[PDB]
Amino acid sequence: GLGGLERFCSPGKGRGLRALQPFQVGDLLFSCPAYAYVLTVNERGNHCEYCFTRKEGLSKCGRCKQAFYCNVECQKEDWPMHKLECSPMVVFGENWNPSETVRLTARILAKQKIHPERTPSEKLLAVKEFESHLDKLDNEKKDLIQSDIAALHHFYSKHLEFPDNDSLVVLFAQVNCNGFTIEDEELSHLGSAIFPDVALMNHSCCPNVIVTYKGTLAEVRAVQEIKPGEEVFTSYIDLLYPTEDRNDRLRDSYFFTCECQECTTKDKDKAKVEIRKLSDPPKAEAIRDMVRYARNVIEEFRRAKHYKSPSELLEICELSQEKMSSVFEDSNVYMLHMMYQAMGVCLYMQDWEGALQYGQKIIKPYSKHYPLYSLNVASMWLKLGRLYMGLEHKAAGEKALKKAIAIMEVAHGKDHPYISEIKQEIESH
Ligand SMILES: O=C1COc2c(CCNCCN(C(=O)CCNCCc3ccc(Cl)c(Cl)c3)C3CCCCC3)ccc(O)c2N1
Ligand SMILES: C[S@@+](CC[C@H](N)C(=O)[O-])C[C@H]1O[C@@H](n2cnc3c(N)ncnc32)[C@H](O)[C@@H]1O
Ligand SMILES: [Zn+2]
Ligand SMILES: [Zn+2]
Ligand SMILES: [Zn+2]
Repeated sequence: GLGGLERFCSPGKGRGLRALQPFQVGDLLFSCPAYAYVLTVNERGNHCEYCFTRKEGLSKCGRCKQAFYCNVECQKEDWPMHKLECSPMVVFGENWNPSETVRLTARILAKQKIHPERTPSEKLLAVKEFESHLDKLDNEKKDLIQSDIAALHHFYSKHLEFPDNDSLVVLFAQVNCNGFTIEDEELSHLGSAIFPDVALMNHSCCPNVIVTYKGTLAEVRAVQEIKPGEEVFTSYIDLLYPTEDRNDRLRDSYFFTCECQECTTKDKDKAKVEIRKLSDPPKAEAIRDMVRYARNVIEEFRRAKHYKSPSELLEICELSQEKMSSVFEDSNVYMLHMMYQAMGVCLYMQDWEGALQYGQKIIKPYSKHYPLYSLNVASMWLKLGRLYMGLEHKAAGEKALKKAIAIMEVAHGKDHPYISEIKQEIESH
């Protein structure tokens, strides 16, 4: 197993991870090497396919020209996994489009063939033991899994010996239940991976640990003091949202309702859905209508980013914020969601001033809605610092970068390469 920790039966939460020794804020509980991992398509050329090192001058694979490495060693070591895609990418050309879930699942199947025995990534929980929620699958989810199975056969039949369709549905469901996104210091999506021992941890909206990445290695650090006998919890979702929103997401993606202190007390719900202090106060039904409108625009915008222009996307943000502002305060989470989306569009358009304008409005309400040590808060401070630095506002940039560092020292560790980069940004000016 893992020193100072153990697998146990968590009442009403299946299997979980329990502490056997105290952990202080910032302590590393454990590390978990990726069992299977894939670099996201849009990050190719920026990070090494094998070790995820972000570097300039990465060497391109000579055959496909769509895989980049540190050197010949990273190239060689990645070959058992890269071979699943190398020739297929050149053969299918423009038609090569398997989803990231399918890409990861192909790598799980390849790893099971090469290494059927328990790996150092499975000291407490094995990939084969993963919870699937197969019995809870509705028609919509089974149809999505069937599309994924067809893409798997379509793009990965060369090297893989497929189990029956029934075993594949269990696998795709286990991957959705237990799969991780690997994010960078700005929470930008890098890829997807399987960390079996990390997937043993249950969810809480007031977590006592944070998962970070050092290349393809997952690291688990305490963000609250943990005592012997206490269960180790991480957050599976974005904690900005009120209780109902959080539980709608947990029920849909993880088939459970959270009963943590935040979900039971609903303490932060009032400030999260802050209402304007108007002479004629807004009616209860007028609030409920705006909350319904707010959830609908969030989904409308989510769809729109796939086909609308940057100006159309900014229009949706501006127009929706205007309608919401008649009922909602600026610190309200639905206002903040649109502002964050608008900042993202500005960043893409390289409208640094516009991005800074939004980020400045988001930061204080983020600090109040998120937990004490939050990667969402650290990431926003970091973006702000980088925008300030890029726009020659060095004193403001240094202050924001140091706010990011203070959180990251706890979550990523004092010695994390990301902190060394940020300190170099402060020093280089
Ligand atoms: O064990 C875990 C896993 O989740 C955690 C997370 C969430 C990170 N993973 C997010 C990426 N991801 C998903 O969210 C999959 C959810 N699928 C959406 C709805 C759905 C659910 C079930 C099925 Cl059946 C299907 Cl059809 C569709 C997947 C996208 C595809 C690649 C794999 C990840 C954070 C901290 C954690 O500690 C955990 N712990
Ligand atoms: C990644 S697994 C965590 C390990 C899991 N308990 C097991 O036995 O394999 C995610 C699943 O654990 C359960 N789970 C996680 N957190 C929970 C919580 N706070 N309350 C109830 N169930 C939870 C749900 O069934 C969820 O889909
Ligand atoms: Zn490398
Ligand atoms: Zn190649
Ligand atoms: Zn909760």
